[PDB]
Amino acid sequence: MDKNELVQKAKLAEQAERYDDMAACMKSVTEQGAELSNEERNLLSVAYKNVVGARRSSWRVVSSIEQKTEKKQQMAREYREKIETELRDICNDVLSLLEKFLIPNASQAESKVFYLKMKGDYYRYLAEVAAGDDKKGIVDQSQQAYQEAFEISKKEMQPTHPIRLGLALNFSVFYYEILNSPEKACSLAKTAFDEAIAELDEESYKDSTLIMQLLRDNLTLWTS
Amino acid sequence: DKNELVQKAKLAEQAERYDDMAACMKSVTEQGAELSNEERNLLSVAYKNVVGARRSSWRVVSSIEQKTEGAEKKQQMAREYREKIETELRDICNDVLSLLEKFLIPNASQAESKVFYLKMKGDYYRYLAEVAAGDDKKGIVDQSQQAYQEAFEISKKEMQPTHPIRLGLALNFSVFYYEILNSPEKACSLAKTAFDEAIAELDTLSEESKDSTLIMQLLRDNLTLWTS
Repeated sequence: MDKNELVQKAKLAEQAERYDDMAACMKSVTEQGAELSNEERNLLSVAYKNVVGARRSSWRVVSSIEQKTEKKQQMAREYREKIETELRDICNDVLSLLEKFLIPNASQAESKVFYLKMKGDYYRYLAEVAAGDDKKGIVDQSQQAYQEAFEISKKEMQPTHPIRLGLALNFSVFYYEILNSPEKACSLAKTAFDEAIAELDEESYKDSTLIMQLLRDNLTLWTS
Repeated sequence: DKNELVQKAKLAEQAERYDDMAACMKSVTEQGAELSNEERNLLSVAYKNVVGARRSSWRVVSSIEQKTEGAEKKQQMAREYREKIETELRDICNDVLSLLEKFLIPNASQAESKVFYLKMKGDYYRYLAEVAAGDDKKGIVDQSQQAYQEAFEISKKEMQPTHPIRLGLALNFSVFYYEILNSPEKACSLAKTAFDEAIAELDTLSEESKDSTLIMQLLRDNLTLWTS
């Protein structure tokens, strides 16, 4: 199967809302070893976001039910654990694609930042589901991926770039939800918003302004 | 225990993991005891979502296949993906249909249950008809129609016109006539008379069962849609 066939299949899969299929297609495309285009990496990103997202959403419902409770608790525990291993296997899939192919072949700063954010995101999803000794090590890998991406984005992208903004958003969420550092989360979110607002005049600014809206909503929610 | 499987099913439902939910309720059904009303609805909801994901996907890919004139390679791809999805959908329908034949219908000890399961048999043959190849289609359509018809006979004799399962059967059977049999006049008459019969006996509507009035509204929405 050549790359272009796989990418068209991935697009079919997307429209069918069959994201496992979509992920498998873009996994195999990535494994060919050629640097992905903007379109291709966005398809890889959307595919796995939906694949992991389903498990994350399920995990939240079941872990909550486990808290709100008997023999029902052991069942809810075991089901959470089943969902967790699915979730970990997906995260590790993505993370090894990032290490073996995506990050090394990333020829541009934009790309490097995109993939490092992605590395931060997927370690963060592991962090959500980690406990015991492992968690501190998982959280630090997330934070280092984000931090490197954060530095590169500050140096080489404008404040209104959607990838720079998107990074600010996710990194702020990392601080609030994983590190429980509300003040760092807010200051990071506020400066990203403010620096973007100050930028006068964005070429295709629909995505950028959407993230700005999400940044401010987070600020409103976190400030009571 | 049956009870543990049912609690797992409910947990799967909460997680929106419907394949798990379906697997649980399948094995409960396979224990051979008549399902409670709660268990019946869990099975139905489970498979509705399992089969529905494929139906929805099938409709998207089928639409793309027909809307692409130029690219013969893109059509061939869409076709092969349609067929992949079809075999998934057929296996689901066949599992449900075998559960209905082996366990659910023969053990149905009330008219309410038998109509429900017969309607369900009609629905899943209908879903097979949606995706059926020209040759096998006529036979699959007849199995769908016979299931619905028997369900329709029993509901007419045993159930009140305002009963949600009677109304629901009228809705689906009218949809069968319109979409599978291309018989809009039959579809409309079936829908109109079920609506009118419900309206005539509004006094015999029990306090528990909105459901009835929601389905009546759906019936009349189809009438006005199909009349235009």
